[PDB]
Formats: sequence, structure tokens, C-alpha cells
Amino acid sequence: QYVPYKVKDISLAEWGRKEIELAEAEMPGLMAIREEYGPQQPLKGARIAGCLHMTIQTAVLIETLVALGADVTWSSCNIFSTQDHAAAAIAAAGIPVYAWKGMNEEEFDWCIEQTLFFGEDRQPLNMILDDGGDLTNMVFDKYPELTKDIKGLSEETTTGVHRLYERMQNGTLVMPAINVNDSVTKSKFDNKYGCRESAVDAIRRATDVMLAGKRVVVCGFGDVGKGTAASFRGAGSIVTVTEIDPICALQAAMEGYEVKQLDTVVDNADIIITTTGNFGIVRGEHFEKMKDKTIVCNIGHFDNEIDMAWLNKNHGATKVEIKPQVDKYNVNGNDIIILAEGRLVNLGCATGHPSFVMSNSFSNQTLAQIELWVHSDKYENKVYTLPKHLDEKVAALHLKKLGVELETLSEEQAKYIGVTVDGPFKPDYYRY
Amino acid sequence: QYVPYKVKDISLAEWGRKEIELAEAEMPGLMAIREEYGPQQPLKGARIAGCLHMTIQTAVLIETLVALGADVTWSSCNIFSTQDHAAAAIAAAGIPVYAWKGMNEEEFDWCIEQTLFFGEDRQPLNMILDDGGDLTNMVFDKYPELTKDIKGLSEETTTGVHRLYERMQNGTLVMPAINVNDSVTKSKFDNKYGCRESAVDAIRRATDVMLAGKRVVVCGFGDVGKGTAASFRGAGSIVTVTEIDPICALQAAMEGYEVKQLDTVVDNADIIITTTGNFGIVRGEHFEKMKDKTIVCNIGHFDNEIDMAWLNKNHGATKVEIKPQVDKYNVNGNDIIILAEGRLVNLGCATGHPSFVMSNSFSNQTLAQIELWVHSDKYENKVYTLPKHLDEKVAALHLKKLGVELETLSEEQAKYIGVTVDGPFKPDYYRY
Amino acid sequence: QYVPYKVKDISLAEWGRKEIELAEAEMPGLMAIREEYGPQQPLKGARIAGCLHMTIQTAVLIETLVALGADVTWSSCNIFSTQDHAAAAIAAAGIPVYAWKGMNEEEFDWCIEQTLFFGEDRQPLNMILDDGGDLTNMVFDKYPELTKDIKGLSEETTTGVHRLYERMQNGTLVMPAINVNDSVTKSKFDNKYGCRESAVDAIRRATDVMLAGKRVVVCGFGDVGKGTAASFRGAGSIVTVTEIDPICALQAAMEGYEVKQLDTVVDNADIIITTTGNFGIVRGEHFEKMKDKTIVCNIGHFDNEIDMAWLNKNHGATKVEIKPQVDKYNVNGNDIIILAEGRLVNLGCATGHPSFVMSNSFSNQTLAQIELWVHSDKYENKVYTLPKHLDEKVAALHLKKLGVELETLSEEQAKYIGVTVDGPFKPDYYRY
Amino acid sequence: QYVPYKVKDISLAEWGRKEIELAEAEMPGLMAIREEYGPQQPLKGARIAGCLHMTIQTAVLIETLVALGADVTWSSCNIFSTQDHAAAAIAAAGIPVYAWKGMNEEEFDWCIEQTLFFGEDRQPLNMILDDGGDLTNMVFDKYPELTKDIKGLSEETTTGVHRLYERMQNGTLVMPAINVNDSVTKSKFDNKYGCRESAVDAIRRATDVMLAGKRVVVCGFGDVGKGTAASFRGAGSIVTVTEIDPICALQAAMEGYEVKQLDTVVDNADIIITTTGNFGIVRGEHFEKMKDKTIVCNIGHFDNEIDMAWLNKNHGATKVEIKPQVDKYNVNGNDIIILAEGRLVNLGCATGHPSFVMSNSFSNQTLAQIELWVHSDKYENKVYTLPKHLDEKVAALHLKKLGVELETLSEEQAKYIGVTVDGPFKPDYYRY
Ligand SMILES: NC(=O)c1ccc[n+]([C@@H]2O[C@H](COP(=O)([O-])OP(=O)(O)OC[C@H]3O[C@@H](n4cnc5c(N)ncnc54)[C@H](O)[C@@H]3O)[C@@H](O)[C@H]2O)c1
Ligand SMILES: NC(=O)c1ccc[n+]([C@@H]2O[C@H](COP(=O)([O-])OP(=O)(O)OC[C@H]3O[C@@H](n4cnc5c(N)ncnc54)[C@H](O)[C@@H]3O)[C@@H](O)[C@H]2O)c1
Ligand SMILES: NC(=O)c1ccc[n+]([C@@H]2O[C@H](COP(=O)([O-])OP(=O)(O)OC[C@H]3O[C@@H](n4cnc5c(N)ncnc54)[C@H](O)[C@@H]3O)[C@@H](O)[C@H]2O)c1
Ligand SMILES: NC(=O)c1ccc[n+]([C@@H]2O[C@H](COP(=O)([O-])OP(=O)(O)OC[C@H]3O[C@@H](n4cnc5c(N)ncnc54)[C@H](O)[C@@H]3O)[C@@H](O)[C@H]2O)c1
Ligand SMILES: Nc1ncnc2c1ncn2[C@@H]1O[C@H](CO)[C@@H](O)[C@H]1O
Ligand SMILES: Nc1ncnc2c1ncn2[C@@H]1O[C@H](CO)[C@@H](O)[C@H]1O
Ligand SMILES: Nc1ncnc2c1ncn2[C@@H]1O[C@H](CO)[C@@H](O)[C@H]1O
Ligand SMILES: Nc1ncnc2c1ncn2[C@@H]1O[C@H](CO)[C@@H](O)[C@H]1O
Repeated sequence: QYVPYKVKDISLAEWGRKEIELAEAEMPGLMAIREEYGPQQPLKGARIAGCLHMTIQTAVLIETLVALGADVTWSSCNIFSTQDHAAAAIAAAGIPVYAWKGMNEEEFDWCIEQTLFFGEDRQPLNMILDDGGDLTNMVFDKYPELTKDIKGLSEETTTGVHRLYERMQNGTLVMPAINVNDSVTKSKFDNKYGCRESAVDAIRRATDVMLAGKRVVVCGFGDVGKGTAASFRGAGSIVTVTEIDPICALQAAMEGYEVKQLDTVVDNADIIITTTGNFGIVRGEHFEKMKDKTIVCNIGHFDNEIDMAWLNKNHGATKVEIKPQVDKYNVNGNDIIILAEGRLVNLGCATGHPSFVMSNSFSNQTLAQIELWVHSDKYENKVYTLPKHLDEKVAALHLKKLGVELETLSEEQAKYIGVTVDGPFKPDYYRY
Repeated sequence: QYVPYKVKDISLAEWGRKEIELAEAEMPGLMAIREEYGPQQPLKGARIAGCLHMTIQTAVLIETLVALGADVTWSSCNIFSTQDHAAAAIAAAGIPVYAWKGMNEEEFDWCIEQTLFFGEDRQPLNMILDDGGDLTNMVFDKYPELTKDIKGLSEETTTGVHRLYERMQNGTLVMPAINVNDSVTKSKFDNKYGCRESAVDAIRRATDVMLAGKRVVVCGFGDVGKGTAASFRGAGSIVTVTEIDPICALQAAMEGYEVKQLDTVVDNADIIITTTGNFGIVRGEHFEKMKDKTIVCNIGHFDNEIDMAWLNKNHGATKVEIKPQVDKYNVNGNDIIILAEGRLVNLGCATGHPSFVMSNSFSNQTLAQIELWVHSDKYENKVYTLPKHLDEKVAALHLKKLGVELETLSEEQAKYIGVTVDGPFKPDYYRY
Repeated sequence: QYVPYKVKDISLAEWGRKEIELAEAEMPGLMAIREEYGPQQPLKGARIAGCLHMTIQTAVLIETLVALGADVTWSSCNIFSTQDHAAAAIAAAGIPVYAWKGMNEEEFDWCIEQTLFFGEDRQPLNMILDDGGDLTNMVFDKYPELTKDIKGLSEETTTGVHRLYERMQNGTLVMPAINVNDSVTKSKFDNKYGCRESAVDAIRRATDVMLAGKRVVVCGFGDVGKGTAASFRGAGSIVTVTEIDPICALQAAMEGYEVKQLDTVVDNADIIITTTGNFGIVRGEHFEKMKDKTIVCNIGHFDNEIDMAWLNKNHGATKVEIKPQVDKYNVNGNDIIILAEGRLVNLGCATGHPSFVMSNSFSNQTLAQIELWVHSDKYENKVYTLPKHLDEKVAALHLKKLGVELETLSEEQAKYIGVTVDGPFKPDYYRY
Repeated sequence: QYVPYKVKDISLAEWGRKEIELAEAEMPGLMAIREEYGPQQPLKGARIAGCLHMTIQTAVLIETLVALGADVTWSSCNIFSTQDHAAAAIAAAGIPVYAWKGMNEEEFDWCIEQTLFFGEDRQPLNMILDDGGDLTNMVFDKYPELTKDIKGLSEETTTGVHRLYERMQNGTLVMPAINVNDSVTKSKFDNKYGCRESAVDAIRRATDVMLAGKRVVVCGFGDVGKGTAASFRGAGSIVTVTEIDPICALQAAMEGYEVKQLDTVVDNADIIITTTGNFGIVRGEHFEKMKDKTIVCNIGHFDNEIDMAWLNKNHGATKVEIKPQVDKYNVNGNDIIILAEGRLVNLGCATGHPSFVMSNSFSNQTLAQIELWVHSDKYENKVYTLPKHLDEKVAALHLKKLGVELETLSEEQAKYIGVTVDGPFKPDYYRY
């Protein structure tokens, strides 16, 4: 039977609403887009299923989509990332949301599947909004009959984008897709500066440990690794980076970090955090070398960066929960502290990124949903990014809140550098 | 009638004990002092009343004093700083503790008064361990008859030390006192690096706001102000400092901060945090100038740095609690967000300093209690500090945990610079 | 008549050679390329005219090209950037170099023109190696008859690349061109980290001023602006950034800088430095507002970022040379200090970037010259970049010198993220 | 016969004067003291011999003393620290100065001895102004007959202060002495922030090496070590600190540096710089372990921190001068680069600290000379410091130049914290 929503505790809605109102003031881009596109109702007729961490920030995105005319259903893309008071507030607003903090895997799948059908009539979704690819996979692999009537999808994160390029190479991408991750105002702000805000936050809330003087190994120096390393360095930690990519490794050395193999530094590390989007970064052989009370955690999208299966099989019998999402294992006499069972730690042990940086990602997300819903016929079954002018517009919408003033080119200065006075200001290859 | 303890929820003890065990590993100085002085039972016969934030870290101090032979009673020195699971664990260990998070002022006084008498026999305390001076004032002002049999007191923080110098000038200091605040390993580590760890932590847990690009006004640039400014700068904030002292102001300018009057910067500040130990820093006239959703908080010892009386009198009728210790007031159309009702915010909205830095303060605290209990007859009714050799010993006890190696002077190098090979290494005027 | 070289003082060669030998040890990429391609003589038959700051670093590039088989002639692309002992050493090695520090504009052109013809026979060049486009313009505009026998050109810097895209749009690019600037290992290392090394260096050598606590306005926050801002911030300055581009402006705010219009901050600035590659950044109206003894300088390619014509016309009569390339003007009673007559200040008042970062740029430059000389027939009269594998190779060649260790993907980890174990590791759109 | 001055080249005076005028604008404290005390001629009758690095900054000090009524003679306290154009300008002003860059030791002593007698009449000095103790030792040890008529001495640096405490313990301090080093506005600004400005400066001018990613070993973490470590960290270097003092070592770990024995890190260091004021820090056994082209230098007062005797005895025969004060030795196949022959490197290879920070030290120096000349009868043959009010006054005189605004206490706020509204604001034990 139809289930209108499912949340941990609907009585948390009042608290969630108070925090949503504060978040709105910190998300000027989303609120400006609400205001500019509200009158036009661009998303009228859309039935968007979203699969994205059910946080206070996501609530503002959800209510922006509704404000633009859409019908929306929602689930979280991680079992530990929902903020229960945010979910309760969205449920109390009449929006079908299926999400709570601490789901098991069967519940996680069940929540996604509820979002595919709208109302008692079970009307199918016609738009996909994804973070990591699990909703995309659910529809494409388990409900392929529905794709004929879905106009397109947007994908929010690096890991889900890679899965979309797997599908292109495999001939299994059956609709247009906009890669929101690689808007400049997403990748270079959310992935990097968002993790700078929220990585140390999660370690502090989980463990309360002193960070100054601790040796922190950051595995990876992509956008998440850059921000995560900066997070700990700004708290006084001594950060060593690992990398496979010689360009990213040289960047870390130029920023004043040592860059070593994990095997070189594992036996003296105080904290190890993975940022790679790969698998098998922290293995049984590494756990066997760690010193007592080493904290191990992951801020990449999936928990398989850390071999939790090995740890639970070999040392799970004497696992002790310190408190929820802070587990202590004993490996041959040395305690190992695992945060959020190896799941993305900033959302699992804290609240993820702050509202202001998520306003950039979610402004891109909203513009992508508009573009697909209105203009999907103009696109092939390939992966696209938003045009640079829209990327620039998203950034510009956040400047007044910060007291940032921009210069204005004269027409002659603009011609001198080969641009127009209203932009775009950079060639499409520019890397910022 | 005698009350053996009073805590919020004794069933939190198991969780508290798990966190105490983790804290012990992060407090090598305290555990080393336990180990060195345990066999000697130096505190046998002592009945120490302590008045100090009832945190996990304080639990390790309490159990160190007991391990050294003392009987101990305890209360918190702030109405919001107790960690209820730490209090429960100490209560379950059989130690008289009277403390919970969120006391009112009548309860705060009642808790202190219970600590003055030991057991059903109501045996009076004979040692004072204080943080801020309220326990000292309670005994000296309200129970003066008890001071004849108290061997001495130690005082942990800058504000309580100043009160002790008031008493010296006033002829009302009636026992020897050791100033633990001004051990180098306390003032220059706890006050500064501890606030670097815990100031931003509290703002994040309370508000989840983005700190990068925010204008943060840090009022004061003493040890707490230096650490607090560093806290926000390391998170990407744009910090402006205020000061009355031209030397401290010049330090802030040399560290790359603007230094302005609060009146110059109040109307564009995103966060204002007071660190002065003074009163009347943030006044009604300042609230009237703040922009919408400015966060105002205090990390000095007492809440009177912010004129909360003015704010509650003039705008309390429409106060909204966002969540506990996060209050929203509307001042002439602009929201003002107050953290922890103006009480010390790192303990009120987070967990205070981390264990490792508190091990330095509490190692000094333990050595001071030993020195007074054993050698109080060798002291006048004046304020003293521990000798530099003990200060150096405290620092040395924390080096191995961090992987710090020290050089050893040859006898000839030691003579060259005028020291002995075992220290002390600096003249008593050295400022570090 | 043929002139074999022209330098300030050939007796500086011994000193130049000693510094070249030290630079070789700091340029592992260039020396590795020498070693790998030396036996193959890939540049046999090439007659490369180079127009690029005649520094110690450029000497190692010149001798690498010769080591690979090329005949080379050389001039500097700026009137103040030659290091006379580097020029003398190259002249003493028998290489035709025409360059000294402090040329006038007629001499600058004369030096370029000598490089176009090789030996007493006046054999024409057949390869162009340019930095800024002035050599390209000299050949294309003044000696167009020579382009038929030139196989291609490489261009090293952002400003010259823009000129190449002007030529493409104008139908005046008559040979293949490789954009070396936008190798990742050039733009994201030289432009950014190189200016971090050398911007403050130049201000210190020129003026010896205290940088801590000074208000520095960095105009622009592209790669040069990012590095320049970091240069001054790391010295304790209080940096404000200006920008036209909302994405770059938001980056600066997220990095903890205020971002304002120059007009907002000009009257209180202590140092103003331009990084834009535009013109007309610092105008007469700005000079009229500056406070006494403000230092004004430019680190973009051309001096027209600052309106030096206005300053010399209106206030040149009382100009005082403090020392060479440090000039003091009096504007309505306030002194203005101009560095290097507004020409790129890191090369004009110091020695430009250090050897290690120039090894990255010049490794790319060498590989580009090889690719064009060997494979120019495979290219159209368009602008190209080197493939990502070569970019990665350049970075990898510099890791051992720094003690950087790289992880190696398993074949299964490589397939998981969609790469091969030997790279390239990132999609072509990746921005680092 | 009497010699009126001795400098390298008097024709450098015009250049020196231009730079002195710029320095005056950067030394508001000295110029304010000139202005306040000029009318009173407090130093009338004084004959001050100064022995202090003959830099542009020292020229402003010299001319301030003359402006206050004193007769002055001067020499430099280091063989490499004189700025010849500063010396020429002072000589051209009619002031007896005996100093040039690159003296030998016999010349160094000869210069000091000329300063002891004034004019053709050979009138003896009656005031000593010293930096390091060599002038003090010259008078006390070689001209003891003169001390009866010298009213007192001031001493500027940590090393000379220690020598004064040696003399107190030895009963050989025969006049009052003011320790200028340990004014707060000297030790905590000059020693620390001055070296932050000038340590990296010297390495860049001498070697032009890339600092990002280099491993720099800073020996010592006193005030000079703190500033020197910050210098290199702000340039992107990876700094490891060495220490004998557990408090200073813990400070470095809390600031995010590794802290190791030199023996642990010597074989992989790129730069080693000594800051201890001790001897025998870098020994033959260390040189034998260094890798090729390691840069070794010293920023403590005396060159014996590095065993230059060992290096010259064992490897001097193949020493190569790269350029003046940059020497290359070959130790068993590895090149070692020595800066300034091991003498204080910021003055030997660059220009020492900038004017603004020296204005703080030299404002203290001027007030100390006034206090001794006027009030020496009120002092014993002991070491004294200036009162805190004068320390605060010195800092306050530099605030307007930086745009620093100070708050003003109300009388009630002042009483609350136990001070007066005009200061002093801190107890005498305060460490800042
Ligand atoms: N938790 C968050 O809030 C958050 C935010 C954004 C993205 N993400 C996720 O974080 C992950 C990383 O994202 P990104 O944008 O930084 O990707 P990225 O491609 O920019 O960076 C990943 C880096 O990992 C490196 N790497 C790969 N395998 C490695 C190995 N074996 N050892 C060391 N380094 C290795 C790569 O060379 C690359 O530089 C993805 O899973 C992404 O979805 C999480
Ligand atoms: N929350 C914590 O964990 C924590 C830690 C240590 C100390 N403390 C408390 O914090 C406070 C500050 O301690 P501290 O050690 O930094 O003291 P401090 O004396 O070193 O610094 C206080 C600073 O405030 C400045 N100041 C005074 N009045 C001012 C005003 N009107 N405007 C601007 N600046 C002003 C003073 O000049 C001084 O530099 C005290 O109340 C102390 O007990 C709290
Ligand atoms: N001196 C050096 O060693 C060195 C090194 C590399 C490049 N360069 C030169 O430096 C210049 C900048 O190079 P880049 O790679 O940073 O280019 P870029 O395109 O990455 O950055 C230039 C920035 O200037 C900004 N800008 C343009 N007009 C502006 C204005 N009126 N006000 C404020 N900002 C404005 C643009 O938005 C852009 O972000 C070029 O001339 C380049 O050739 C010099
Ligand atoms: N070059 C400059 O401009 C400049 C400026 C100020 C002072 N100085 C000189 O620099 C030196 C240091 O001055 P300071 O004020 O920092 O003194 P300081 O006493 O504050 O610091 C010296 C530090 O060296 C440490 N140390 C001693 N022997 C050591 C060893 N064997 N290994 C490691 N660490 C060791 C000590 O523990 C101490 O912390 C003195 O010679 C002083 O005169 C130079
Ligand atoms: N507070 C948050 N709310 C929603 N999504 C978030 C939050 N913090 C991080 N994320 C997102 O989580 C993704 C990782 O799956 C990142 O792409 C990032 O955009
Ligand atoms: N976690 C903590 N436990 C106990 N005391 C703390 C903690 N964090 C800060 N403090 C103390 O609170 C005092 C302020 O009253 C400071 O002197 C500091 O030592
Ligand atoms: N030391 C140096 N030698 C040669 N070129 C340099 C040096 N420092 C900077 N440059 C170059 O100058 C160019 C600006 O015209 C930049 O692209 C950069 O590569
Ligand atoms: N530019 C300078 N002029 C004069 N003295 C200086 C300069 N830079 C550093 N010093 C001084 O050199 C001393 C070391 O002998 C330090 O105490 C410091 O005050």
C-alpha cells in the first residue's frame, strides 16, 4: 500500500523548520533562484525523485523545486547522513520523504523505491536527481520500463559521474544527463571548501581529540583531499598526503605537505582519512600496523575505501560501541577507532557541509533540473555540463552575502582580454 | 540530610567510562603523575573540594587525586559546562559529585555547598581546588569559620587569579594560594591552544554556519583571544581583533589581523566573540547596530562580557529557542543569535578543550595540590606559582605521545648558556 | 654585419656558470629530459629562436635544447628581466644571445631581430619559442616571408596565448602552435606557486619594507593573483583582492581574503600589485587617492596594467631614483614608489621564479619543441596543448627531488576508477 | 693619529640618505621620540659609543640620539652586517662611523677601539650602547680605566644579556645596565617577527632556491626560532624544529611542526638554520651526513653555532665562492652551501630586519639611553629593564601607521580588571 512518508520522529519538525529558516539566509543563491523563477513555474508537471543526503540544506533545495512548480519525492543516498529534524520538517510540509539516520541496507533500498511512484495513483517519476548513482541504478537496472518517460537526470557527485561514464562506454545511458559535480562552483567549492569546513568538524564531534600536533594521513589529494588536508592543517595537525597522481602529489608538496605511501606512514599515524573515491585504500595489512587508538575514517562517497569486512570478520567479536557511529576494535592489542562504520564521515558524525557552500551546489542542481525538464529534447544520451555563464551566475549570486565587490570591465578592457563585459570571463578550458 | 551525589542521569555512566578510558590515553602527564606518585600516597588525609567544569577531562583529574590518596567532592563552576555522562561515571565510582548541564543559579550554589562537607558525618573540607573563584568566595565569604583548617587553595583560571589579587590587596586572602593559571604549561597552552581547538568547534555544533569568508570580531587578544582568533582564521574566517592593550594590539597586527574598535566593525560582523575577562564588551548600543543573524557569544569566564540583561529586558519577549543554548532574539527587525546565554561557549555548546591540552593544566593542578597539602607551612597567605622545573617536567611528560624528540645539552653547552643539563633552561623572567 | 652575441659584461660568465650548475640540481625534469632524449638528438636540424627572460633558469633550458641537437639564438622578452651573469655564461658557451638588464625599447627590438638569422650566412630560423608573443609578432608582422619555412611555435605565457587566439579569430595564425602555458604543470605551478615564491622577494629586495600588518591590494585572482596573494599573506600582510570574475572572487573570499573594488581600498593601501594581464588597472585617478609612500608594481606580463604614461607626464619632472628600478614620484604631496617602471616586478627587481618551478615549465617547453619539430605535419594552424600523459610525466620527474612517494594502483583499483595503472589518471576536463 | 671615520665608499652617501628618508616614515616610534624629546635635549653632554649593525635602520637611531643632544661614535657588531650606503650617509653627516661590509677580525676590533675616544682631543666615551657584548668586553677587559666615568650601558640582544648575567655572577659588572632585549616590544617583536621577515629573505637573495616543499631544520624554538620557522613555513617549506627545552618543544608541536633531534633529520634536510645562541649545533659529524647541496646557515648572534673551523680545516682546500657570502664546500662528494661564513645570515646575506620592527627595538634603546644618562645614580651595578608603561608607550607609538585602533577602558572596566585607564594593563609577570 502507498506510504506517504517515513521518518524517525515527526515531532522534530518544529526544530527542523527553525533551522531551515536560518539556512535560507545562508543560501542566497537558492533563494535568489526561487525568486527569479518562482513566477515562471518552470518545473510545472515535473515529478522529481531525489536521492541525496536528507539534511537541512537539502530541505531548502527540495522546497525550491516545489516553489518552482515541481512535485518531489525524496530519500537519502547514505544510511547515516539524514538529519532527522530536517526529514521531519519536510514530511510535515506534505512532501513524500523516506529517510532516517541509521537505516540498514534493506531499508535504504526500500526508501529509494518508494520515491519512484507519486501518490496513491502510483504515478511514475519523470525526472531523476541523484547523488552517487544508486537511484539511477535502481531505475535503470531494476525498473528499466520507466526510463522511456523520464526526461533526464542530474548527478551531483564525483563517484556518480564516473558511473555515468561507465554507462556511456557500456551503451547503458538511456537519457540525457547533466553532471552537476563539475560545474566550477560545485567541484571547486563544495568538494574542496565544503570538506575543509566539515571534515575536522566530524572528527571533533565523534572523538573530541586534540588535533594540534597529531599526524593525519589524508589518502588522496583531489578536490576532497585538498579540502580535507586543509581542514586538519588549519587545526594544527601535521598532515601527510598519499596519491597515485603525480600532478596532485606535486600540488601537495608545493602546499607544504609531505607526500608518502600509506605503508610508509601508517605505523605512526594518529588519524587516517580516505578521500579517493577508489576502493581498498585501508586494508587489513594496514590495520595490523596501526598504533593504539588510531582513528580511521572515510569521507569519500562509499565505505569500501576501508576494508570494513576484514575488520568485522577478524576483530568484530570484541567491537565496543563508544557511542553511536564511534566504534572501538582491538587488533592484536591495539585499539582502532572507526567513525560512522567507514561511511562518509562528515555527514555520518556531524552535519555535512554548511548551508552557504551547499547553496552553490544546489543552485547548480536547480538550474540543471530546469534545463532538462524544459530542453531535454535538445540533448543526446550523453553527459553534459551547464554553460560557463550559468556557473558564473551561481557564484555571483553569493557575493553580496559575503561583502564581496566586483570590478566592472570597460568595453575596451573586455575587448583587450577577449571577453564581453557580462562574461563569460574565461575560456572553457580554464581550470581556476 | 546528606546527599551522596546529584547528577542528571546515572545510567550515562557506562558511556562516560568508555570516554574516560580514551581520555586517559590522551592525558599522558596525568597518568604519569598517577604512576609516579601513586605508591607514595601524597594526598592521604586530604579532603579536596573542587569547583571545575565537570567534563570527561576533569574526571581523569578527579580520579588522579583519589589515586594519590585524597578524598574528593566536586561541583561544576559553570551552569552549562558539565558533561552529564562524565558526571554519571564519577558518581558511579562512589565520588560525591553535584553537577548537571543546565542548572539554574540557585542549583549552582547548592552544588558548591554540598562539596564543603564530607560524608554523613559532614566532615569539613581541608583543601580548595577552584576555577574562577566562586568556591573560594563561598568558603571565605559564607563559611569563614572553615578557613582555619584549610591548608591552602589552588586557582586554575585568569579570572579567579585576579580575584585572588583583589583579596591580597584587600587583606582577605587567609591561606596560601598557588596560581595554576600562570604555569607556562597552562596559560600558554590551555588558554591559547585549547581555545584554538574548541572555539570554532562550539560555533559549528551550535549553528552549523560556514566559517570561510565570515567576518569574525574577536574582542581581546590575550591568551584566549590569540587562540580564538587562530581558531577562526584556520577555518577561513576574516578575523578582526579589538584590544585596549597596545602591545597585544601590535601582536595582532603583526600576525596579519586588522585591529579596530568594536564600534568600527560591529555593523558588518557575522560573528562576535568576547575573550576579555572584563565586563560590558558587547552592549545594547552594539546589538542595535548588528546585522541580521549575527552570532554573538562569549568564551571568557563570566557571561557579563555581553549585556544579556539588556537583551532579555528589551527583546526577550519574542526570544525563540532554536535548540538548547542557541537562542534567537529580534532587535528592531534583525535577528541576533546568542550562544549558551552568553556563558563560556566552548564548554556550553561543545565539550571544552580536548584531553591532551587539559592534561597539561591538570598535571599542574595535581602538583599544586600535592605541594600545598605537604608543604603549606612553608608559604604565606600570598599567591605563588610552581617552580620552573615542575613546569618543564609537565611539558616533558607530554612529548613522547606526540613523537617529539629533545636534544640533550652537553655539560659544556649548558655552561655556555648558563644552565644545567637537566634544566631549568630559561630565566624566571622568560616569556616564551 | 653579423654580431655573434651582445651582453653587458662577458666577464660575468664564470659566476653565471657556477649558478647554472646549482640550478641544474634544482631542475630534475630538464636534466632527466636531457638524459632521455640526448642520445636520440631529436632537435637535429632545428634553428630555434627563443624570446624569453634571459635568467639562470633559461640558461638550463637553452643548454638542454642544444644538448638535444638544436641550434639556438636567444633574446629576453622583457627589458629588465635578464640576469647579466646568466647571459654572459651562455655567450661564453658560444650560443648567440642578445640580452642585458636595462635595455631601451629600440635595443629590445634589435635583440629579437638578431635572433631571426643564424651565423654569418644569415640562415633563417625554423622554430619559434616565445614568451608573450613579441617574437611571434616580429616574425609574422615584420618578416612574414619567413613563416613558410618555420615548422611551428610554442608560447609560454597567458598573455601570449591570448594573442594567439586573437590570431586564430583573425585568420593570421600561419603555423601550428603549442600552448605551453596551459599544461597543468605550467599554469598551476609556475603562474601560481612561482609567483608565491618571487612576488614578495621582489618587494623586499627593492624596498626592504616590513610586510606584516601592511594592507596589500592584489588586483586579479587568476593563477598569478592566487600565488601573489599567498606570497604576501605568508609574510603576514593583510591582503585584499580585486576581481571582475565572480568565480575567482568567490575563491578569494573562501580563502579568507576580503574582495573589494580597487576604488574602495586604494586610499589606505600600503602596496598595490597588479596581476591581471589586462590594461588600465591602476589609473591617474587612483594615484591621486594613494597615501604617502604607497608602493605600486605589476607582475603581469606587460607594464600597461599601470598608467605609467600618466604618472610620468604629470609628475615625472620631480621623479627621484632611490636606486635602479625603485623610483619615487610626488603626487600632490604624497610619495608614490614605483618598482621596475611598472614592468614585471619579480624579474625586474629580483630574479623571477626559482629553478625548481621553472624546471616544470621548461620541461613542457622542451617536449613541445620536440613534438613540433618532429611531428608538425600532423597539426593544423591552430593552438594545441600537450597530452595529459606528458603533463603527468613532467610532474613525475620532479617527485624524487622532494622526497615524494607515489602509490601504485592495482589493476583492479585502476579499472574501478576508469584509468590504467600508468595513467593518465584524470579526464581531460579535470581542473585540479 | 685621530681618524674621523672609515667607510667603504663615501660616494654611496646620497643613496643611503634616500633610503634613510624612506626608513624614517617606517619608524614612527623613533620619529615620535625625536619630536617629543628634541626640545628637551636630554642627551646633552653624552658621548655614546654604539656597537650595532651599521644598517639604514641604525642610521635613524644614530640621528635620533644626535637629535636629542648626544655626541655619537659608532661601529658595527658583525663583520658582514654593515650596509655600506648607510655607513656612508652617516659619515657624510659628520658622525664618526667605522664600519664596512666584509671586515676581517683585526679590522673589527680596530673599529670598536676608534669609537672609545671622541675627536682630536681623544675625549673618552661616557655611555655604552651595545649589541652582543663585544664593546662592553672591549672597555671592561681592555680599557678598564675608562669605566669609572661611564654612567651606564644598554644591551640590545639575547646573547649580550647572557654575558651581562655572567658578569653579575662573576662580580665584573661595574656600572648599571639596561637590558633592552627583554622589553616586550623588543624580544617579542624584533627577535620573532623580525626574523620572520628577514630569514627567508636572506636565503632567497643568497641562493634563489625554491622554498616550497623543502625540508628546513630550524635548530631552536626560542623567539628567533619561532620567527625563523614561521618565515619558512609561510613560504611553503616543511619545517622541523629541534630543541633542548620541553616547553619550547611542546609549543612547536602545538604549532604543527615536527620536533626531532638534528641527528634524526640531518641526512634528508634541504636547509639547516641555527637559532640557539649556543655553540656546536652543527658539527663535523652532521656535515658528514648531509645530502648534496644542503644549505647551512646561522641566524644566532655568533658564528660558532656551526663548526666552521672543522669545515675549513677538513674541506676548505676545494672551497668555491659562488658569489660573496655564498660558499660551496665538497664533503666526501656532497656539496655543502654555507651562507655568510656562518655569521648571522639575515644581516650577512640580506639587510636584516625591516625598519618598522627596528623602530620598536630602537625606541626602547633610545629611552634606555635617556634613563641611564639622566638617572644612572638611581641604579646599582645590576641588570634592569624598562618599566611596563614605557614598553606600552613604544607599542602605542606604532599603531597609527598600521591603522590599528585601540579601545579605551571606562574607569569602571579598568577597576574591574585591576588596572588604570592609561595602563599599565598587565601584571609584571605577564608573558604575552
Ligand atoms: N563527503 C563529502 O561531502 C564529499 C564531497 C564531495 C565529493 N565526495 C566524494 O569524495 C570522493 C573524492 O571526490 P573528489 O572530487 O575529490 O575526486 P577526485 O577525482 O578529484 O580525487 C580523488 C583523488 O584520489 C586519488 N587516488 C585514487 N586512488 C588512490 C589511491 N589508491 N591512493 C591515493 N590516492 C588515490 C586520485 O589520484 C585523485 O586525485 C568521491 O567518492 C566523491 O563522490 C564527498
Ligand atoms: N573558555 C575557556 O576555556 C577559557 C580558557 C582560559 C581562560 N578563560 C577565561 O577567558 C578570559 C580571558 O583570559 P586570558 O588568559 O586570555 O586573559 P588575558 O589577560 O591574557 O587577556 C584578556 C585580554 O582582554 C583585553 N581587554 C580587556 N578589556 C578589553 C576591552 N574592553 N576591549 C578589548 N580588549 C579588552 C586585555 O587587554 C587582555 O589582553 C578570562 O575570563 C579567563 O578566565 C577561558
Ligand atoms: N611575472 C610572472 O612570473 C608571471 C607568471 C605567469 C604569468 N604571468 C602573467 O601574469 C598575467 C596574469 O596571468 P594569469 O595566468 O594569472 O591569468 P588569468 O587569466 O588566470 O588571471 C587574470 C585574472 O585577472 C582578472 N582581471 C581581469 N581584468 C581585471 C580587472 N580590471 N580588475 C581585476 N581583475 C581583473 C581576471 O578575471 C582573471 O581572473 C598575464 O599577463 C601573464 O602572462 C606572469
Ligand atoms: N639575527 C637576528 O636578527 C637576531 C635577532 C634577535 C636575536 N638574535 C640572536 O639569536 C639567538 C637566539 O635568540 P633568542 O632570543 O631566540 O634566544 P632564546 O633563549 O629565546 O632561544 C634560544 C633557544 O635555543 C634553544 N637551544 C639551546 N641550545 C640548543 C641546542 N643544542 N639544540 C636546540 N635548541 C637549543 C633553547 O632552548 C632556546 O629555546 C641569540 O644569539 C640572539 O642574540 C639574532
Ligand atoms: N549538508 C549537506 N547536505 C547535502 N548534501 C551534502 C551536505 N554536505 C555534503 N553533501 C554532499 O554529499 C556529496 C557526497 O555524496 C557531495 O557531493 C556533497 O555535495
Ligand atoms: N574540557 C575541559 N574540562 C575542564 N576544564 C576545561 C575544559 N576546557 C576548558 N576548561 C577550563 O575552563 C577554564 C575557564 O573557566 C579554563 O581555565 C580551562 O582550563
Ligand atoms: N626565473 C625565470 N626564468 C625564466 N622565466 C621566468 C622566470 N620566472 C618567471 N618566468 C616566466 O615569466 C613569464 C612571464 O612573462 C611566466 O610565464 C614565467 O614562466
Ligand atoms: N636592520 C637591522 N638593523 C640593525 N640591527 C638589526 C637589524 N636587523 C636585525 N638587527 C639586530 O641584530 C641583533 C642580533 O645581533 C638583533 O638583536 C636585532 O635587534
